[PDB]
Amino acid sequence: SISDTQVYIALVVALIPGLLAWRLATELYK
Amino acid sequence: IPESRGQHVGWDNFLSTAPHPAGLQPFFTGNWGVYAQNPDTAGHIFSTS
Amino acid sequence: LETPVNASPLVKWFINNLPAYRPGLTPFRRGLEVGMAHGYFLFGPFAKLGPLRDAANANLAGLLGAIGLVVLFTLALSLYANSNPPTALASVTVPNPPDAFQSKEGWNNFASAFLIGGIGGAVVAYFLTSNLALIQGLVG
Amino acid sequence: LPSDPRNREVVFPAGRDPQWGNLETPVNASPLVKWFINNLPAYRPGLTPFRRGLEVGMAHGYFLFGPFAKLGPLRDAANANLAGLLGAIGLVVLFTLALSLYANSNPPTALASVTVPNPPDAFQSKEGWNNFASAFLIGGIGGAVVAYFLTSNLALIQGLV
Amino acid sequence: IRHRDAIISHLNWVCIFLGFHSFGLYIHNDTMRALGRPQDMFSDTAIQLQPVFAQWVQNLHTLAPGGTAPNALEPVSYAFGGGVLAVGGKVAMMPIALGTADFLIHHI
Amino acid sequence: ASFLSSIFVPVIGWVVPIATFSFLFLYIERE
Amino acid sequence: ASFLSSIFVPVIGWVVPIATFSFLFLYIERE
Amino acid sequence: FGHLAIIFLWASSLLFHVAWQGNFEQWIKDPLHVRPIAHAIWDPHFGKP
Ligand code: CLA
Ligand code: CLA
Ligand code: CLA
Ligand code: CLA
Ligand code: CLA
Ligand SMILES: CC1=C(/C=C/C(C)=C/C=C/C(C)=C/C=C/C=C(C)/C=C/C=C(C)/C=C/C2=C(C)CCCC2(C)C)C(C)(C)CCC1
Ligand SMILES: CC1=C(/C=C/C(C)=C/C=C/C(C)=C/C=C/C=C(C)/C=C/C=C(C)/C=C/C2=C(C)CCCC2(C)C)C(C)(C)CCC1
Ligand SMILES: CC1=C(/C=C/C(C)=C/C=C/C(C)=C/C=C/C=C(C)/C=C/C=C(C)/C=C/C2=C(C)CCCC2(C)C)C(C)(C)CCC1
Repeated sequence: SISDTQVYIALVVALIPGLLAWRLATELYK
Repeated sequence: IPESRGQHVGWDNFLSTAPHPAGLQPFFTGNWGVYAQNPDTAGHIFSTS
Repeated sequence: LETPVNASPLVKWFINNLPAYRPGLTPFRRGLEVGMAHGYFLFGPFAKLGPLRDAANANLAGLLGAIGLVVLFTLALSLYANSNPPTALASVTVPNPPDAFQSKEGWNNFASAFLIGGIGGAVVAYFLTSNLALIQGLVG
Repeated sequence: LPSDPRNREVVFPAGRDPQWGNLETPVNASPLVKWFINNLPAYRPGLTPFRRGLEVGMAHGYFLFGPFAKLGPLRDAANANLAGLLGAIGLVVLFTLALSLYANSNPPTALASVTVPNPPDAFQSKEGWNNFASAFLIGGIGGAVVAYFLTSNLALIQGLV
Repeated sequence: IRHRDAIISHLNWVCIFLGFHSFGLYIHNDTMRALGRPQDMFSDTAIQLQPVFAQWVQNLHTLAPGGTAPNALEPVSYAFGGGVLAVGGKVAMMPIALGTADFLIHHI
Repeated sequence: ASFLSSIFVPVIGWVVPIATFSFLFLYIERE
Repeated sequence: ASFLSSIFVPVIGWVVPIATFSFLFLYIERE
Repeated sequence: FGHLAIIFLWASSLLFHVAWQGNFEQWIKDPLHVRPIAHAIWDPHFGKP
């Protein structure tokens, strides 16, 4: 499989849409 | 009566041990003569088996 | 209407002496006896009916389960507290509410003492069921 | 990443009075941060002053089991976790003094920042700070026992989960 | 008709109480066998639910000849006790033994 | 790194609905 | 009787300054 | 744009759960008998059989 290191890169990169999804879903109103 | 037969029954083991090997099944079925089976004989040395 | 179940004086005397309704108690004191009571028996169905009930850690399976569900109730008390709760009812067996169950501040005091008592009630049930032969040597 | 979008700003001043010494920044008034700080148990609406110090004591008494038990002098012995329990309980008591010492000195009134628009009204009286101090000792000792109970058998909870 | 709210809502509770504690013991046993946990089931082997109050009444109606009705010879039927009465090869009636599966389906 | 299943699945099983439902219940019941 | 070091040194190390400083802080801040 | 970005986040978990938990490189060697793998089970409620 993939290495143990590469899983943590995928988790940190996944915070970038996780932050932007929180910005879009709150710009669309409450 | 179990202490009379050399058989210790205290607060620790009275919920585990039964006074009769029949054990309350002849009570509700009406076969109460099981409770009057083989008594302590005429050679019963007290507090022994 | 009015029956010998909702209004017999044996039952009126009982329900007016539960810690939810006993007069003259701080809401910390009310949640303290309610917590210790409900933390005591809820050790029961986790320890002797749980998934690891035959193992050597059977009573510890019941301790972490019962503590871990008092924490779930304590959230639900604080969820009911923080929701601006409506004022409590007054039945035919209890003519008045205990006056600490209408403010948000009073349910928060009730919520914490449930957690303090509910954990302690589960630990003492873990202490008494793991030390059965201790007690029956202190008795016989 | 244009915000409103080529325009406008965020450092509008505090309460629209620029002559006050404070500003509204994305660390001051971003509504996830303002919602967080207003709902810590020091600041949450609807709490007894005994109720406020009860959560604050359970939180601060919890992690202070940590650095004593894993960095203290007895950290290789059989009493490695009991040395962290007596150090954590022994230092909540040093904080229970400092709360009672602060409370009895006729303490000043609490501030009102920009992320928290009011002090929680229980922090202006000597009797108010004393209930916060009595709760902190109860919750601080209890919060260190439950840290002692979990870490002393880490193999057991992981097997029981 | 005065207390018809007390009749229905106390009957509404029992229908709900019997729904979980009788049918949910099948859903419990569906899941424990599917999860490969046969020792956690409500069966004759793992967790007994023996019908004590109907295993007792069969033992009274088995022992009624000679006892509480001395004039009979065999019981009122062989469904309670007695023996196996074969007619040719096929069984006419055999003693019906109640167990854990018979506890669940009588409470369904 | 298969131990991340032990820390993401209980959070999504337990912590995610508890944090969501306790937010939504206090949001729908908000004057 | 060398065990008196175990009971005088922690009192003078811990208890004596805690009792002194908590008296003096409440005395200098006293209207 | 919100429903469109669910689709790419969905299709990325198909790639990641196969690269990390599936047997794609073992499936290249013989696709006619090697049986593919979607993801892995972490279920605490499982019994040992
Ligand atoms: C002159 C007075 C004095 C005395 C008697 C001590 C005594 C001690 N220090 Mg020390 N220390 C002192 C001054 C003093 N210190 C000063 C001035 C400093 C600042 C430079 C330090 C900084 C220091 C550090 C950084 C550390 C010590 C540690 C220790 C302990 C080493 C033995 C051991 O393994 O702990 C075994 C015993 C325990 C782990 C716990 C014992 C129980 C505690 C002390 C109190 C329990 C509750 C108490 C009864 C009530 C509340 C406390 C009370 C004072 C209000 C020992 C208790 C070590 C230690 O363990 O600290 C906790 C440590 O890490 N000291
Ligand atoms: C998808 C999320 C999820 C996860 C990760 C689990 C995980 C588990 N379930 Mg489960 N369950 C779930 C969903 C989930 N469940 C759902 C949706 C249902 C409803 C159908 C159930 C119904 C269910 C039952 C009926 C039972 C379990 C049980 C178990 C445990 C089996 C392992 C064992 O032997 O326990 C060993 C571990 C313990 C006995 C105690 C562990 C410590 C507990 C979990 C918490 C301790 C305190 C905690 C840290 C703080 C408070 C709790 C917090 C959530 C607020 C395991 C922890 C069994 C069990 O033991 O439950 C307690 C059990 O009897 N589950
Ligand atoms: C399979 C289909 C089905 C099911 C499940 C039900 C269920 C129910 N009907 Mg019903 N009904 C049905 C078909 C069904 N009906 C049909 C086809 C008709 C048309 C004529 C009716 C007409 C009808 C009427 C007219 C009445 C009912 C009533 C009832 C209730 C009886 C109480 C009870 O047993 O609840 C207990 C629940 C169960 C037995 C379901 C099993 C649930 C398990 C045990 C627990 C759930 C698992 C888990 C914990 C879930 C959480 C997971 C988590 C992740 C969310 C219950 C809600 C009566 C009622 O409400 O009064 C009591 C009533 O008056 N129904
Ligand atoms: C929507 C897409 C999606 C779905 C359904 C799943 C499904 C699953 N993942 Mg996975 N995953 C995905 C994308 C997805 N993955 C991506 C992109 C990554 C890289 C960051 C991962 C990284 C990952 C790890 C590291 C692990 C899982 C695990 C799991 C399993 C348990 C659930 C869990 O703990 O989630 C874990 C969730 C995350 C780590 C973060 C979620 C990331 C996506 C992008 C969020 C999507 C949110 C969604 C769009 C919101 C809409 C909700 C909808 C109801 C409207 C399950 C098979 C666990 C497993 O295999 O257990 C055996 C496990 O350990 N996933
Ligand atoms: C000022 C004089 C003085 C000084 C500096 C010391 C110094 C010391 N003594 Mg000692 N001692 C003295 C006089 C003095 N002694 C006298 C007169 C007695 C007889 C009562 C003792 C009996 C004594 C015992 C029994 C022990 C010590 C111990 C110690 C050591 C640790 C400190 C301690 O616990 O104090 C202990 C202090 C007392 C028991 C009482 C103090 C008595 C004097 C008269 C008080 C002086 C106060 C001073 C004048 C106030 C001014 C303060 C200044 C800053 C302005 C240290 C070497 C301990 C030791 O050796 O540990 C290894 C120990 O066990 N001492
Ligand atoms: C720091 C660090 C770390 C950590 C991190 C983490 C742990 C992460 C996680 C991750 C995660 C946790 C992620 C998340 C994500 C999320 C997402 C990505 C989301 C998405 C969503 C969406 C898409 C949305 C949508 C929507 C909208 C838009 C609207 C409304 C509706 C809805 C909601 C549906 C590690 C360890 C690695 C390493 C070291 C460093
Ligand atoms: C029989 C009967 C009845 C009754 C029932 C019930 C009601 C029961 C219950 C019971 C129970 C349910 C009990 C409980 C108890 C409890 C207890 C006994 C506990 C104890 C505890 C403790 C002691 C704790 C402590 C602590 C704390 C609090 C905290 C800290 C820690 C500690 C641990 C120290 C009735 C009347 C209805 C009817 C008739 C019959
Ligand atoms: C913001 C944030 C953060 C931070 C956070 C933290 C880190 C926290 C901490 C945490 C902690 C700090 C925790 C705590 C908790 C607590 C607890 C868990 C407690 C418990 C307690 C108890 C359970 C006790 C009880 C008791 C009492 C009270 C009395 C009597 C006795 C007893 C024992 C019963 C992070 C970084 C993530 C990132 C970003 C965001």
